[PDB]
Amino acid sequence: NFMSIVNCLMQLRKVCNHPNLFEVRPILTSFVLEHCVASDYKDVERTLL
Amino acid sequence: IEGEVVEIQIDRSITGGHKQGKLTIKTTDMETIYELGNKMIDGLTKEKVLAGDVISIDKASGKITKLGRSFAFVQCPEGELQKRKTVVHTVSLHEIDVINSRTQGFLALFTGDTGEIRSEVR
Amino acid sequence: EGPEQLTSRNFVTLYDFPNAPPNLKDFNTNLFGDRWSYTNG
Amino acid sequence: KKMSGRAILLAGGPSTGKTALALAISQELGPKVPFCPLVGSELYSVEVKKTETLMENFRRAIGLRI
Amino acid sequence: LNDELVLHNKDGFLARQEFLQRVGSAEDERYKELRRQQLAQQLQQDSEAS
Amino acid sequence: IYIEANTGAVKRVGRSDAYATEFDLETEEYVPLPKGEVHKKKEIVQDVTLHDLDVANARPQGGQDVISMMGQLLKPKKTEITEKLRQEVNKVVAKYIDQGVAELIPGVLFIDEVNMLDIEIFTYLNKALESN
Amino acid sequence: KETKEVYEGEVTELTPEDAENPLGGYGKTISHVIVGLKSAKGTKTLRLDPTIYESIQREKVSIGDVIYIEANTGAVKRVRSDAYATEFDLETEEYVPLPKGEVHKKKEIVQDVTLHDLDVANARPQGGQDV
Amino acid sequence: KLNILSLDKFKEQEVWKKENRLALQKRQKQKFQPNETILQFLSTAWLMTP
Amino acid sequence: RKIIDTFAVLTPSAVSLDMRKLALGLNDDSSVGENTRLKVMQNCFEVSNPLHQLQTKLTIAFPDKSLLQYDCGKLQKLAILLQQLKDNGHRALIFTQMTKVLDVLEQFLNYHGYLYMRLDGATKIEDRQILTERFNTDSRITVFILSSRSGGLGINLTGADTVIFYDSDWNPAMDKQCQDRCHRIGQTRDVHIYRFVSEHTIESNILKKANQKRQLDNVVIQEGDFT
Ligand SMILES: Nc1ncnc2c1ncn2[C@@H]1O[C@H](COP(=O)(O)OP(=O)(O)O)[C@@H](O)[C@H]1O
Ligand SMILES: [Mg+2]
Ligand SMILES: [Mg+2]
Repeated sequence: NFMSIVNCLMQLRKVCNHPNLFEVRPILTSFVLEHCVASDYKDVERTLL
Repeated sequence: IEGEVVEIQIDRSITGGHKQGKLTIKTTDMETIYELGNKMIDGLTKEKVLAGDVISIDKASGKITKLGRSFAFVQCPEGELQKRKTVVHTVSLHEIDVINSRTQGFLALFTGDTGEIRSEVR
Repeated sequence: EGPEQLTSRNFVTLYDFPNAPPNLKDFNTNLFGDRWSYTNG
Repeated sequence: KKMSGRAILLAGGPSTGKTALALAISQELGPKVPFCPLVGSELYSVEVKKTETLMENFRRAIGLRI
Repeated sequence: LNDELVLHNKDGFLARQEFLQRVGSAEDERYKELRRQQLAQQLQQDSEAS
Repeated sequence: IYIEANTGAVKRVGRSDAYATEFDLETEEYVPLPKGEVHKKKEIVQDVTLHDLDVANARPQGGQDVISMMGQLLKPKKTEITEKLRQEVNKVVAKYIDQGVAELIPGVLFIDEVNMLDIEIFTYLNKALESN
Repeated sequence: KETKEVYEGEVTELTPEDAENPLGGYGKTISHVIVGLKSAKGTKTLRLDPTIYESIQREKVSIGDVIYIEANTGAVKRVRSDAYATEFDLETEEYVPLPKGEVHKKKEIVQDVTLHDLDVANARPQGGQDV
Repeated sequence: KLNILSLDKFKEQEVWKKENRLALQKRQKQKFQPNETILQFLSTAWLMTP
Repeated sequence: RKIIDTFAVLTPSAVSLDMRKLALGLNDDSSVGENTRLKVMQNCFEVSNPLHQLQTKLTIAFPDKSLLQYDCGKLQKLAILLQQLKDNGHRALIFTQMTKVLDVLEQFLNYHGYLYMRLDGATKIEDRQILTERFNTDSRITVFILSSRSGGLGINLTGADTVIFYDSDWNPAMDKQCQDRCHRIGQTRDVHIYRFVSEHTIESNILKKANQKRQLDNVVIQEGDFT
């Protein structure tokens, strides 16, 4: 659309503060893939035994 | 904080869950009293601390260090009651690699039982 | 001043002792036991 | 990001830049794209078969941004 | 400092922002489609009822 | 303290600064109260590899629970992964990318000194190259 | 190879010694504990630092059965006795005879270990219910 | 006279605020009372020789 | 403990719940006995764990604390200057243009154990007046951080002898108004003014503009007592 003063403004922000105003160093933690496969075969196992 | 123990008062409440402690510790120039919380008392009681002892205390770790009994062969500690110092921990890169491989991998630092650490760890 | 083998003191609080020195009381209890204490008389 | 399983090899005498070429390819691709380097001797593991290790590296080669 | 800067910008910081905004647009479009289909179902049911 | 809802990870940040006068030589460190509301939500774009989320359910690295610790200690050696796990991983990843939540970036596998490979590995690589 | 000083024998009596409190207070203050020990041909009473009291308390020392204490490190080890063995009708508590000779004892203990034993003991774990 | 008195009351209420915040800071929470009316044991170590 | 605290960093890239519990067969539905599962979990909970700290360190990692000072170019110089100034018994007023900077300073100031206070446009008028009155007296409070607009106009701060310009604001009129909030009448000591400008950056160019307009007034105002 148009953007010409925001460049200078956020450049000023980066020169002034530096490592913030977008993101910080985060607290690292594992991904939480959650679909799993145990419940898929639990019914089959219970039927089998 | 290093010095020679001058006094120690300790109060145990029988069938009670909390204890009240206080000690008086001096150097050749300073002499000050402190009162202790909960873990300080047990930390001081596992290694018997008496009034003729020289003691050094690390605030961060709360580690007891006995430098000797002055009387009842070590000169009295001098200078300020507290001091600062620097300690260097040196370790091999292989040891850092082993530590983060598995939760039990620390034991492998001595038993030597570690198998095929995954590449992403390195 | 470095004589003897050091000195330490002990005390009981507060100003009351229900039955003898309480430490010595429990020492006497564990000398023979609760049932043994009951049957001692 | 269309093809799959394309296989090229670069052949030449020693001290001709093959490993240098591979490293340059990896560096030009960028840190976003995963790049798994390996030598032929790594596939001879102890607790798993060689084919399983090769398939493990194959799975390690591609990435997913979520 | 040219080469490491070029590499890290090839990774880039705004690229993550563009990815996040793409995901946002995707799920917003999915929500809009769900809204439109539910409204169409309600309208057809209402017309059938009357 | 600092609890994470997604993984259940718990970490005690430390004693609050309010009780900063309880022992003259108190060993415990003190931390000011955290700012903002107690519940916060964040969006992250963390990358992964297919082998990572394959070994995620192939063998766990759980965390602070004693039961999980002993379960992950029960088996200390890696093992061959069945193709069924790979197929389930592929299905889950396909569902994720279809839902407009993730994207796939193929990579490169570099093998220096291929002459060290034997005939069996060459045959298996020949078979595995004709995959999807 | 190392030496140890031991006071081992049959307890004759044990008693705290009340004394004036070092600081301002209203209550009994124990400054010493008197323990009497009798063994074959020997007898001796000793005054000891009262702080060792818990060592008796944890050891369930009782009176007149057994005792065996180290000299410098403090603490007490409870090693009943043949003097009261036949006194009871039946009891599941072991009895040891009167220790021989003077209560005070000098003991020199020497042992040999190969370095491989030290390495294997350092590497291998020990304990009870730990994971 | 009234306005000078008002300035004096401003001074007295600011010193009131100062003493109030001093008392609030010094009040603290040193009131655990981990003693009660029960049997308590006291151990002290000292070396007296007069 | 110290080594395992310092050198344990890495965490798993992906984890799958309902798999740790399923590994031991202890879940809501399993082939093991309903009550047999209870005995073993009770026993395990009674069992102590000496490796717990390693488990905590290998599951969630915090991104240190000191690096906040490290990761900004201006913050290191600010910390050095503040330490030098405090060791000589001085007080300072910091000025800035963005509110989001203020809290960035605050967690920095709390990191160094400094006594400080703030004044911006979101403070109640009475609170503002009592804050400036308290800062005028007293000496333990070391630094006063003010927004360049709410506090940049007429204000009677005298206690501080140093002014810090964390960022520049275009025209120099506001800069001169800000820098004269300390040395006006009652300043009995020399007022030192520092301005933080990053080399080879856009900021310098902006600063350049300001200085010209400054000397502009120096060749405009010539009034006073006419001859
Ligand atoms: N075009 C080149 N420019 C600069 N250095 C090169 C070039 N080609 C090869 N080299 C150098 O030759 C060496 C051998 O390269 P490498 O590919 O690692 O082994 P080889 O060429 O024997 O396979 C490398 O250290 C590399 O720096
Ligand atoms: Mg080569
Ligand atoms: Mg004015």
